[PDB]
Parts: sequence; C-alpha cells; structure tokens
Amino acid sequence: GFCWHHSCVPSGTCADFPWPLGHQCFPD
Repeated sequence: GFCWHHSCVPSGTCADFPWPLGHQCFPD
C-alpha cells in the first residue's frame, strides 16, 4: 500500500500487467 499525499492507495495494490501476470493484486 502507498500514499503520496492525499491519494492513498489501500493495501492490496492491484497493478495490471500483461498476462499471465494481469492484475497482480498484492499486499502493499
């Protein structure tokens, strides 16, 4: 999970990559 200033991305970050990675969705 990460927050820059106001925009805080909750833990469980889904980053979309080409397949078969795709939307990874990992604990961060």
